[PDB]
Amino acid sequence: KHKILHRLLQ
Amino acid sequence: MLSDEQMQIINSLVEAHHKTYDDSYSDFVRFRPPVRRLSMLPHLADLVSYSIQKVIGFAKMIPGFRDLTAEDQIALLKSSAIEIIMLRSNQSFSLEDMSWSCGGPDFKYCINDVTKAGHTLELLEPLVKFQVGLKKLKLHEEEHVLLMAICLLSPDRPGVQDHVRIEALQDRLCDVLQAYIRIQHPGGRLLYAKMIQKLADLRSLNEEHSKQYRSLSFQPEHSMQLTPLVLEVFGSEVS
Ligand SMILES: C=C1/C(=C\C=C2/CCC[C@@]3(C)[C@H]2CC[C@]3(C)C#CC#CC(C)(C)O)C[C@@H](O)C[C@@H]1O
Repeated sequence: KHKILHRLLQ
Repeated sequence: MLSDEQMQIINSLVEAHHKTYDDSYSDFVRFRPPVRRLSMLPHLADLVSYSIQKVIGFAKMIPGFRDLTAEDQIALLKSSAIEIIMLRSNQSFSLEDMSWSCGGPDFKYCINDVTKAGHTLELLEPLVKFQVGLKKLKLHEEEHVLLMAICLLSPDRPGVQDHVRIEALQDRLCDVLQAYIRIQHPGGRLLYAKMIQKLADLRSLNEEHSKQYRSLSFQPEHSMQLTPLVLEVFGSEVS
């Protein structure tokens, strides 16, 4: 559900 | 005396901060420019979105944060982001100007600027009183970094699952901070408690900011000025 966050968290 | 492991936590936290806080503020010129209707919303939205990315980078270098589940990492970040930003912003705050000075005069933000972005004095009054009192604490860099890390690793946030692990992370950081102040901060007998108090103020600042964010986000003419990262991190979705 948290797309950008998941990406930013590698 | 401080242990080898305690000082390692300190080192890796200081390093993490120096990697994610650019005292030159030369990245700010990339934001949508300030306008001084909500004229400051575009620039400050970009300021906040930029800062979230830095906070995620700091978090990823806190010992143990990366070993949490992604859900807890997200939960900890969605609840604590605005607090870490208020904390880290003390580094640009100035008692002289009672404002945040980030290099040039176009990147100096006083209270009136922040109202032109949709926030009221019921947020800005306690915030600026928080910034001056925290600035007065004259924190060492080691202490500033420990407080940000402690604030982030708080188990009493909506959504965290592995409460026990996060509380233990936070306990270790507190022991490091208590020891550090004791050994290395002369005249700091009451400093630890004053810092723990600031964590309590941060929660009240958080709530007020969330309140005012909602009225911004429920007005599409305003919410459209936000960034995708801001809308996601401050949005009310759950994983
Ligand atoms: C941010 C940082 C800095 C300044 C912090 C400031 C000054 C501008 C207004 C801000 C941002 C405030 C922190 C909280 C507040 C009052 C807010 C807000 C909001 C909002 C929305 C509209 C998104 O709801 C400068 C440097 O020290 C880097 C640091 O990272």
